[PDB]
Amino acid sequence: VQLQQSGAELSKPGASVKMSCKASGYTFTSYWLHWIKQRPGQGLEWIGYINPRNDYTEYNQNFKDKATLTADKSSSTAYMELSSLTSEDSAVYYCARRDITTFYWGQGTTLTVSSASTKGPSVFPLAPGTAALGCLVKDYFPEPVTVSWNSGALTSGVHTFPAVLQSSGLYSLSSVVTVPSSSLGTQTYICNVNHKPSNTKVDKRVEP
Amino acid sequence: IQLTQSPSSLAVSAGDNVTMSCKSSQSVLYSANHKNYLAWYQQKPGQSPKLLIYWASTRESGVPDRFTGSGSGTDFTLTISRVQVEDLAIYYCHQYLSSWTFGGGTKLEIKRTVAAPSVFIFPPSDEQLKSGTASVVCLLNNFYPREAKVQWKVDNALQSGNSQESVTEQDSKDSTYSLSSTLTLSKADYEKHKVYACEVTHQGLSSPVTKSFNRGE
Ligand SMILES: *[C@@H]1O[C@H](CO[C@@H]2O[C@@H](C)[C@@H](O)[C@@H](O)[C@@H]2O)[C@@H](O[C@@H]2O[C@H](CO)[C@@H](O)[C@H](O)[C@H]2NC(C)=O)[C@H](O)[C@H]1NC(C)=O
Repeated sequence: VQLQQSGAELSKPGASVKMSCKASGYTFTSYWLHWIKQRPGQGLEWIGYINPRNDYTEYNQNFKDKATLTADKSSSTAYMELSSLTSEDSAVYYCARRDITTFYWGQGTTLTVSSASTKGPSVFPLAPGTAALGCLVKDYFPEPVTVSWNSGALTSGVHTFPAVLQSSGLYSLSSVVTVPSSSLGTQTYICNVNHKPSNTKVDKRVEP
Repeated sequence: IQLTQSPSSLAVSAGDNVTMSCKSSQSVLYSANHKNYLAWYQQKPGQSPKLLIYWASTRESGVPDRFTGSGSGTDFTLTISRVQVEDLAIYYCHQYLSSWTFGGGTKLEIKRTVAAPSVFIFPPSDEQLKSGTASVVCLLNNFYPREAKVQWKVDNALQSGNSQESVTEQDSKDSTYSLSSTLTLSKADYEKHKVYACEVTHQGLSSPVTKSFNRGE
């Protein structure tokens, strides 16, 4: 059994978006298909379900005007459309269903609603017995970025902080690591930054 | 059917016992098979929710025995015996009698002894300065508990409103936090002043710790 959800979604306010949930490994019409919203300060919230056998839908009252659930028997795929989007709709969304000895959840689809447009980060060095160094990963949209150090050869003492949303509507974060001061002249330190939405890749040497 | 979880958050040391409550506004006990349609999920930071228990008390495959679910009808309990550092997560209950409901979750934090932060200050880079904006960064490393304050000073003038902070999740091994504070100045303002300082307080510090630099030195 597998529930495969569609990729990350980006939307301007007031528009609508439609995400999918492809079911495999069982008879699609035999189980109701539920949708769940995960928003940072709102826990988990049930949106509603569709009975794929008959297309009957039932909604959480809080989503009766926001979500529209549909299903395609021939392709074993359920859909959720979210309309009149605002930043309050930014969240991770899941499809799920129950079984006799478990529950099956999709991997989730992330939705960001913003007036911002996709933009790669600028990467700036944070220059250094213990020394701290890092990289400032500034002014990107949407989330996420990934940061590694020395192509993964350096992991201990690394802290890559959660992004903050700036007043510009762009994100910024820093990644830091602590190393022996005595190592600065014998070991190179490089932050590897990747922002896949913009295909941005930056590998910056950080030196005192 | 409404679900109420308590407490909303708690901090418990490794090795100790944890009990958390989930109460439903209606019975989720199905008379035909005498099963409670209630489950427990564990959601670790950055991960999707993972099923721990179903039928109120049946462990999902792979779940260790230190997780125990109990209760019937409307009153349910999740117990974690001898909590381990890996058990840091938000725990949600879930009723599925027909439609679904989720509780508000109980955030389990790992309690440990107090640790004061180590502090580091970073000037803005020459490259960024070519762009009209200056970001000054201060790092607070490996501290507990989570609460701390960074006070920025520019030529001994207290700054307000032009900083943003971000805190890591608890370290998987030592349960400490780290924090970054970023001070945002125009390049014009940055080049008009000399002494840049971040003054740090934390409940483990007897007196504030200040790190500073002089622009261009
Ligand atoms: C933490 O709890 C353990 C386990 O006891 C519980 O007992 C049941 C009533 C139920 O609540 C289960 O979820 C638990 O298993 C305590 O360990 C027991 O300690 C007593 C006295 O030393 C001993 O006779 C038992 O055999 C122990 N049981 C196990 C499983 O080891 C433990 O003392 C508790 N610790 C604290 C600090 O409260």
